[PDB]
Amino acid sequence: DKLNNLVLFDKATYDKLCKEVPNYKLITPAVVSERLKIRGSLARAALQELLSKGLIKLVSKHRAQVIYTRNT
Amino acid sequence: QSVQVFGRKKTATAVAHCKRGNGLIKVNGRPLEMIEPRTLQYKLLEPVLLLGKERFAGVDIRVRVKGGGHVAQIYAIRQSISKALVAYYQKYVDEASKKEIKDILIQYDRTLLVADPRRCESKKFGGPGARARYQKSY
Amino acid sequence: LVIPEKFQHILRVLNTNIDGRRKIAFAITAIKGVGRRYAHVVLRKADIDLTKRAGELTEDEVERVITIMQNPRQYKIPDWFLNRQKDVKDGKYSQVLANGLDNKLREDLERLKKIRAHRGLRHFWGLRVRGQHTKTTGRRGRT
Amino acid sequence: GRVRTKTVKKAARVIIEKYYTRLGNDFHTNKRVCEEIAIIPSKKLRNKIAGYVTHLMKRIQRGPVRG
Amino acid sequence: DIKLFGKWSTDDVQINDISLQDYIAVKEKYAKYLPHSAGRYAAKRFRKAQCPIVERLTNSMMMHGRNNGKKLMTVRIVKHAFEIIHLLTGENPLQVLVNAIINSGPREDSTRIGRAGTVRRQAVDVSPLRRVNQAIWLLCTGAREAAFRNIKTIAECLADELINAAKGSSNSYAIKKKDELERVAKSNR
Amino acid sequence: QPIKLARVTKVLGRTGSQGQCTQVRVEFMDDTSRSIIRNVKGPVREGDVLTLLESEREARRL
Amino acid sequence: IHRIRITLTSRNVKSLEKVCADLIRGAKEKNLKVKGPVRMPTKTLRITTRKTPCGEGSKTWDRFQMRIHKRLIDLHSPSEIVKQITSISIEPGVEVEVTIA
Amino acid sequence: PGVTVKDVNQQEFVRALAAFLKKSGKLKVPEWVDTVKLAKHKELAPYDENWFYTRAASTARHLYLRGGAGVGSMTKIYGGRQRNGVMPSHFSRGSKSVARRVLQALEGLKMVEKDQDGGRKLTPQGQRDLDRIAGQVAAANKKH
RNA sequence: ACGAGACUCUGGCAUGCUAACUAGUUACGCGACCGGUCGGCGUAACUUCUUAGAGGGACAAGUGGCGUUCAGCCACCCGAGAUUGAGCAAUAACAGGUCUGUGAUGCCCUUAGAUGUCCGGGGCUGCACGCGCGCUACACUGACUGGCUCAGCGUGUGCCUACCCUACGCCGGCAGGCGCGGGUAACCCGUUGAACCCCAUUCGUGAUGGGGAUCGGGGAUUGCAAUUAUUC
Repeated sequence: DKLNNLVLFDKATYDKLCKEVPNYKLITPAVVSERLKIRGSLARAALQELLSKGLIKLVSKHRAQVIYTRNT
Repeated sequence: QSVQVFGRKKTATAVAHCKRGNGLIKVNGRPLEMIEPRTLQYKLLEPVLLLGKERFAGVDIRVRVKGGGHVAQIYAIRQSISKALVAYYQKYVDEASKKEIKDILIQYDRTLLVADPRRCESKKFGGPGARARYQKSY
Repeated sequence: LVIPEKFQHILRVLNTNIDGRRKIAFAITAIKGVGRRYAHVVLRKADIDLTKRAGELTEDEVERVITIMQNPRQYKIPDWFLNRQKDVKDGKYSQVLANGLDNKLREDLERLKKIRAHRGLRHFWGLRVRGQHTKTTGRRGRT
Repeated sequence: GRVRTKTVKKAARVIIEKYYTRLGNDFHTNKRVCEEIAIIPSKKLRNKIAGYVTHLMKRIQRGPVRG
Repeated sequence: DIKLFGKWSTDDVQINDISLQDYIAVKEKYAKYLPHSAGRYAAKRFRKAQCPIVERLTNSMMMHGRNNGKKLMTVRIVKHAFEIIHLLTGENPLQVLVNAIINSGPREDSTRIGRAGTVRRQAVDVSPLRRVNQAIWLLCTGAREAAFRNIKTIAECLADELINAAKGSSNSYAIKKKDELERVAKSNR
Repeated sequence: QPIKLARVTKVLGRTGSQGQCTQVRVEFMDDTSRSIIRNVKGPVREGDVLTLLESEREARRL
Repeated sequence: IHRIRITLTSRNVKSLEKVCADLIRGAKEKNLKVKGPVRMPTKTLRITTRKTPCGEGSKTWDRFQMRIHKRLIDLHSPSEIVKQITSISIEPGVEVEVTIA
Repeated sequence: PGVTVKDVNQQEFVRALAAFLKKSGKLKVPEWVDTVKLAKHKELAPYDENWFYTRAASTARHLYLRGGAGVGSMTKIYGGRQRNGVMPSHFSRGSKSVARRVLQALEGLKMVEKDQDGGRKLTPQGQRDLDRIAGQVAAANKKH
């Protein structure tokens, strides 16, 4: 049907992400995009920023299948 | 020095020439474990992980692959490698080592020493596919 | 870092309200001339940040887009790439994207309607003039 | 789907009924003697006939055969 | 090595069926690493039976015709979500897998009897092979429908579907439709 | 509704409307003194084990 | 020069092979360096057609097939010997030619 | 014991080739990059803005693999199935104009040289540069 | 006895044999890499993968069981193969189709106010619904940037047969151009650099970028003519 998702930085995007997003045991672009209801582009940008910081562990990378696990 | 035992899979084929050397193996004038799909690398790597690297540390094998189809090109590399080692050992060194390697691989996989009998059946007329016929009018 | 000012969800190009929830280079496809590879070409020659989000696009960038797309002579893009190459009435090769006139250019059958050609008659009946078989098929659009 | 036609059966019966002494129990020898003492216009037919001849030799050793 | 994918332990497999293990068993030397050895198993009755379970279940991924014969995608899609499952669960991508299938396969079905029976059916025992094959299809169909017009992608529906099947939850399409068919059969006993 | 196992001893035949059931004799392990006749659905074998949900139910014989 | 080739093109394998064996034996009898029978890849022409004269019935396509075969033999010899060995009562239905390098 | 030209991931090897070339910056680009369709199967405009560099690196790699690849070989390397919509598709050759521009761009830059059999081959200096790149990228993660 | 089977063709095996400088191992600056991959060369060993010839090979043959212990069937050792796929295909018939293949045709209609090649001028590319043989499609099972590594069957420059498949240099988005053009063949196309995928921006759950299916405008090569743009 229709799914209206925000496509810009907002209050919800950055919050509950520094701890509570890696606080889960299973993190993927699908998991984050479902449990935050945000577009995968900004989610992947945040994930790349965090990986450049080096606090999450990558298992697989792809344009449609990326796998993350907690590293903090 | 040379056994050129070849190996077949569909219409594709692979020839593994075996010689006395450093023990390192080359395929298509290339090292072993960097094939682009990286999906069936262990499938062709099975001989090393089965018979041990020491059995593969006394023979230099250059493998050339030719035949249509990329999945047909693979599945003959490992059979050619196993057959090349078997032929080289039987021709040159002795029987017992080749006997042990062939017994171990066969107890693991029968396909590593014998070729595939499967081949593409012809297509008979009256239909779009090989066995299938056109849609009847009722 | 992010832009908290000027933030608008609408990019007004022809006094129109386009959906901003879509990313850039794809949301602007709604215009009758900008879209598909046309939009890609205009944004590639605009030399802007195509990796940014549509929300982070600034007024200056849409103004640059309007300036580049108003003038096909801004970057010497040949006439054949445009849809109005070899225009009717007068030989015209520039670009003007605007509502209320583009549909009249679309209404180019009336000129040939006045010439009562076989194409004109076929256009009169609303049939596919390119030789498509209309024997009994074509049940859509008539209920 | 390995039933033998009456050609193979009858030829084997005739060969066994005339040339018992020459043939044995190993198919690879029955085929050779059969192709020696008979005109069999096909290798496959000779193989089938010799196989049934070997089967008939395995049959007779355990007792006389009706045919 | 001898482990599946070089990471999955081969020695901590459990019998867990006492005498049904002969049709669900990965403990022998034939248990190879990459589940891709072409389609020579569907050439004779029960020559599929000796095949390890991982191989047949990754084979059963390719449906709908659009992705027919894409065994590379199937092996990648199983390797993914295997490297996930145990991770999220913790046991052994294998042991969990056998438990999940055993829990997702029906054990009693309804069949019509007689030369002209057209009113009632009768309850019948289900053979190992039939239930396992059906269960694998159910699991694959549940993965497909969780990846059809849904926020979840491939190589991920299988992981949570298998986790639910091992858990015995009604979330998975497999066991829920198993229960529906079981209720139909129970009303048809 | 207990579940028990019984070893197949003789595959009696194939029945069914279009044919989907294998009628087979199974000897119980824990008794070995009683055997029953069951029509199992799906490809079955000789000497294997079968999981019955009801031990008091038998299908038609012959 | 010592660069002579002979070309035998035909349809049947038996007659062509008998001719090739006869020619190779004859050229072996005289002390000649002769290259053996080189077998060019046989070409088969496939013609799937209508069986019925008028279109009616079922679509039965006759797969008419013609296979043709070619043998090339090189040999270093005086050309007079080549001519004298060519006319050795060759088989009917085989086309034999002499080619110079 | 030496270094192999192809012992690296060909994808990452060609990416290293592209990075090396764009660091060099020698290979030029033509004026138009928006006129050519660039592929008879393409649906949009290419989304690289730098595809000339990758094209040149890949074509140099291909000429290293084998020579003689003239005007008639490049067009069929990327040419392929062309969607005609409802019609069953067919093979279409690549655009000849851009392929010819690529052939002219790779030429005259001390890497591609003429050969007796036609087409062109790789000058040994370019081969030495690629071998050095391969050795460095092998020592980066494959020799540690 | 015919039909079935046998049989002809085709493939699963040939390190046994006859063998080529058109396709090719193994062979030293020449073209190069801190002892190693590189279709640019030439004679050597003379055939293993390459082509096609003689053969040989598989026979329910060897074991276990079932079987009126028969004809056979079901498993296993071995083996390339333990049911490869087609061609042909009988009595006797259908008022089946074909008088629009017949210069195979009978008998009525013919015998020029014709029932043909002549302008091709003239049409099934005409439309108010349903039956009748496929593809695109419904996507996060994939459209999608390209990194790519690989086919098989074969027609192919003309004793009235003008119509031929494709490389050097340049131009142009496209149809093509000019000099010799590579083709009596596995030498030429071509180590047929084709389909998906191992990755590279978007879509991150969609009516849109897929569905371009319906209307604008620009070009060439055989066409006396392409209007009802049939052709790219």
